[PDB]
Amino acid sequence: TFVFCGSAMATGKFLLAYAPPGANAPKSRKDAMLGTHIIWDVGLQSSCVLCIPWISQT
Amino acid sequence: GLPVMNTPGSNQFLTSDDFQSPSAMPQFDVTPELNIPGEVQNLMEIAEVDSVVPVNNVEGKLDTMEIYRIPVQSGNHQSSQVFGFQVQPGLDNVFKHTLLGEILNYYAHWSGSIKLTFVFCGSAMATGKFLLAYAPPGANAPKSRKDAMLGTHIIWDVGLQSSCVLCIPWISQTYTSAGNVTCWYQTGIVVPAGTPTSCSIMCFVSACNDFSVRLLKDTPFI
Amino acid sequence: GLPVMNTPGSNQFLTSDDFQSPSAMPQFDVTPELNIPGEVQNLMEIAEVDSVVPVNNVEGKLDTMEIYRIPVQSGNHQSSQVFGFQVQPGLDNVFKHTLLGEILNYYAHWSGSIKLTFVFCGSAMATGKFLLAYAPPGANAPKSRKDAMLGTHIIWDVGLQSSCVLCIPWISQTYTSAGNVTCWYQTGIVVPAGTPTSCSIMCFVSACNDFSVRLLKDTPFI
Amino acid sequence: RVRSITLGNSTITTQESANVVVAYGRWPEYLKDNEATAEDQPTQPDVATCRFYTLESVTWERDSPGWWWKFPDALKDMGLFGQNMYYHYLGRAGYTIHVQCNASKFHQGCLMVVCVPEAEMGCSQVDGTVNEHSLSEGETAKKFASTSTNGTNTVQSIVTNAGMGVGVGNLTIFPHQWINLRTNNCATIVMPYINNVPMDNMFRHHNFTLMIIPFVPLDYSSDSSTYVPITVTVAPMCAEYNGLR
Amino acid sequence: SESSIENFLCRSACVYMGEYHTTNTDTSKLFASWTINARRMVQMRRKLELFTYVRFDMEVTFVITSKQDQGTQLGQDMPPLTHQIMYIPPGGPIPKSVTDYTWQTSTNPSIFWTEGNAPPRMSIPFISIGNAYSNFYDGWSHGVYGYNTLNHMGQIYVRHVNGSSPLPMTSTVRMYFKPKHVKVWVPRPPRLCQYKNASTVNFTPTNITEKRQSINYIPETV
Repeated sequence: TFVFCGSAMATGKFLLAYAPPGANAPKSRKDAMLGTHIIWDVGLQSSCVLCIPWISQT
Repeated sequence: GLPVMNTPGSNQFLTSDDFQSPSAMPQFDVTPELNIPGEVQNLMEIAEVDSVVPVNNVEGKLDTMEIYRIPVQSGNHQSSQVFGFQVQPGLDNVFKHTLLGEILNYYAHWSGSIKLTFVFCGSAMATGKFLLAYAPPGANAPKSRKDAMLGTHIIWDVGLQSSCVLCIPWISQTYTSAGNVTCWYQTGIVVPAGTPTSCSIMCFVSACNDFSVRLLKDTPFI
Repeated sequence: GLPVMNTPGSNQFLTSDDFQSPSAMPQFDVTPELNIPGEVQNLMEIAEVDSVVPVNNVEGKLDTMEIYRIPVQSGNHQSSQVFGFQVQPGLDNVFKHTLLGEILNYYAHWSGSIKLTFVFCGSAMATGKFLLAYAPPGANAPKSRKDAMLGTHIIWDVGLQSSCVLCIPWISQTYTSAGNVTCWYQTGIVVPAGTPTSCSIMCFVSACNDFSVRLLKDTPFI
Repeated sequence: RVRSITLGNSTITTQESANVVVAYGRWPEYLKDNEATAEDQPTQPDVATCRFYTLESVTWERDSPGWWWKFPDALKDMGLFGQNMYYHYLGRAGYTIHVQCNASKFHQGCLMVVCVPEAEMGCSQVDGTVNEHSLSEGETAKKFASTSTNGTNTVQSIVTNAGMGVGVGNLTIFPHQWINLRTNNCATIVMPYINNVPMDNMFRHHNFTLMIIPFVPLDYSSDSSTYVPITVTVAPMCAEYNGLR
Repeated sequence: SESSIENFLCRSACVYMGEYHTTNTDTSKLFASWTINARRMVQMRRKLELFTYVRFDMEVTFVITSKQDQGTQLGQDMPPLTHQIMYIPPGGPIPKSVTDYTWQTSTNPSIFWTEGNAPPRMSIPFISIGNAYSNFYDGWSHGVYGYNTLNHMGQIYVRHVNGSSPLPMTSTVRMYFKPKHVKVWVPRPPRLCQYKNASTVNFTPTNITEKRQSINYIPETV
């Protein structure tokens, strides 16, 4: 869960992106847009939620 | 056989006649139709769509985006005019090149009702009041805020509503003999510390369902 | 009597009109029809017949029976190309003068599916394998035996089958933008002692039942 | 009052109070079965074409004329949907486009967001022809200008004529949405596949064009941020290609 | 009712006027030709650009007038003149002289007409392997920007039908064109700038509208 702790007058947009195991991390905003992502407007929502499905260890 | 008699009008070419004609490619089966989205049956479906009015059509800015923005200034000017125009689609420069104006200019007679929408594009901290006034055809435009209050008007608080709507009922065509609309500062705009001072209003025009047109002609623009 | 009015188009001769005409020999009873075998109702009955393709249309042999024979050579060449062409009936030289090509050249638009048959004309002692590969329109022709294997292909063993069949589904007309077909040596040809060394392949083309044509025009050959 | 949406291995977050424009009333769908029964069999990927792709954000400053993108080929480097553009000879698809802003209550401005089919553009030289690079740069946006342009082979990109020779106040005839920083900051447009043939090749034809155009410029005061970011996210819908077997 | 699509588009217009002789020393002045499209008639072009896709049939009527050349020779006694009007579908042979073989191809429909009668007329169906015509194309021909080959509609050619060594004469043809059974898809905004050539959408930047005196100005009421 992500929560924005700014004043109630601030607005803007973030891009939250997820890469699966075995994939490289995106290097730009555009190739992060070309994968799995959500666009988060903090003038509308103060918090965002993500659920990640394939977790194991070594 | 079959005695027959030719009438006047025989063997003439009338440019608007309606007759069956022989096909030059009878043995050709045509491609069947596709169901393409967005089909049109009537031009009044184009005129019932809103489009932005260039209300600020004064010198020096006929080729910029500024032509579309009504300026709201800062400070205390609580009885001055903001804007005013005559409602004359088809003829008047401010309405002439909109989607509604471009259609009406294909016909020599038209009539119906019109819809005007106003939208306030300022910051969410600004508050104030405007007075929107309508004068019918044959009446002079009001000269003050008080006589505009003495006619048909609405008081629009932009701290409560961001948009206002008007429907005008007696529109026809041919020092105008048309109705007019004007806007006045009732209070002035008030802001907190750290917000922009000036701001803008935008106008949208459209037609209402009862609009009719007659006598297709040629348009005067190309 | 009977008031009547002549319309435009009266007393003209339209080359494609369809009117009843007066007979010049009314008192003449015609010979009745005979039931001759082999009657035709439609030109697509001619295009659905196989005909031999001149795949070997290179220099020095455009006037011999050799134009129809694809050469299969002897020895070990088990990754080399045997032949390849683009599938373009009507326009391309190898398909242009067949029974299907000659019909299609009477019409300005056509579309359907096509059938290609390959037949091995060697001795009954010869064995080996070929790889037959199809690339769709908009794709490049394969350059090796391995990337032809990575697409749509069939492996054809001539010691088991003497003939192979292909049906191609998306054919239309207008550095081609058409599909292609290629053939590769998978193994090489193997014979016992006392049999001829070289041999030949033949191609037949035809149309499948769903073939359509439009806009009769004039052919460019006479 | 926040919804969380997952397509594939992607997740984004929107507000449940969103408003959605379905372009002409038509949702996207597959060409059903039997336009071309016999030797025209299609296939559909449905693997990682149905997933959110997020481009780079653009920066809205005080003097920004606008931005435009071409579809497709704004996605020709986007993972699998871009691979399928090279492997297959014909295709088709609809799209869902989300546009979002990040701004405060002390900012102000107004944007039009419009999706225009067949947006054929004019050259800066009247007896000239447009170049392929000047029409698009893929996932990077082209820019409108505030005055009339020059140079060879360039789109004439003065923003009042939108590069098409019309009045820019009349683009509301197309599927569009308004973003007024005062009342909302988001826009969703669902576009179906619109062509005069059922399938087509995806490299030499631009089906539609997404444009974003400020009608009231960004304004701020003393020590607010001097820019506002805009973010675009695209999900392809009901994609379909020619069969390969 | 007058704003329906049929009443707005289905109207006749003169789209081409051409001259041709019976004898000349240029041999291109011996026949007249026209390629069918709706982009060199500026008033029809603009009404057609309000939509993205169109589908219609065509009807063509021909008005033909002749004259003896003022060269020298008088006292003639001539029978009325005959003319041939040939339509070529898309994918047909094009003549290059008036003596060419293509004036006799069985798949080019043709009309034979002699002066004094009613004006000739032919009817062409929707001819396209696509499902609609397009007024706008954001693509490449395969390379020309904005030009797609599905919009081909054919050509018209006109000559005299004399024998050998004819007498000198000059004719003029006017073609009147009319679309019928029309359907349109995806409305667009109206063209605001003047057209510059017949194949592109090129334009010089234009003002949004004309000016007035101030943003408050309303003219004095009568």
